[PDB]
Amino acid sequence: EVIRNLVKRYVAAMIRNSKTNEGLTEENFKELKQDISSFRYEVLDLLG
Amino acid sequence: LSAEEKAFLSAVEKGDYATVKQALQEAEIYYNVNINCMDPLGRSALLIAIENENLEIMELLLNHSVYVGDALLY
Repeated sequence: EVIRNLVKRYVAAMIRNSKTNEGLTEENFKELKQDISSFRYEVLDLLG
Repeated sequence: LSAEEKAFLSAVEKGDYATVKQALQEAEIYYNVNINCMDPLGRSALLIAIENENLEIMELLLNHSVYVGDALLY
């Protein structure tokens, strides 16, 4: 009953620390570039 | 978690204002999905709409009877 709580708030603290402490990289840049690119071709395909 | 509860918690974190609102209007008509449904790591739909800074899904949830408890700190 204690270990379940410690594991649960441990894993919550570690995903929190991965959100705060991970610096951005090139593949995260490619994800935004494909989101704007794919949304671009989708809007151009609806308006064409 | 149900598959429709995961469909609602995957409707949020994507930024939908249509399928989230349709799920919150189906929640009133039928008791199909509880709005206060957690992820496997805590994480209610309100907290998902807080980590992604979207105020429209926050107003859309807070217009409904979502459990707001201890979510202002997040």
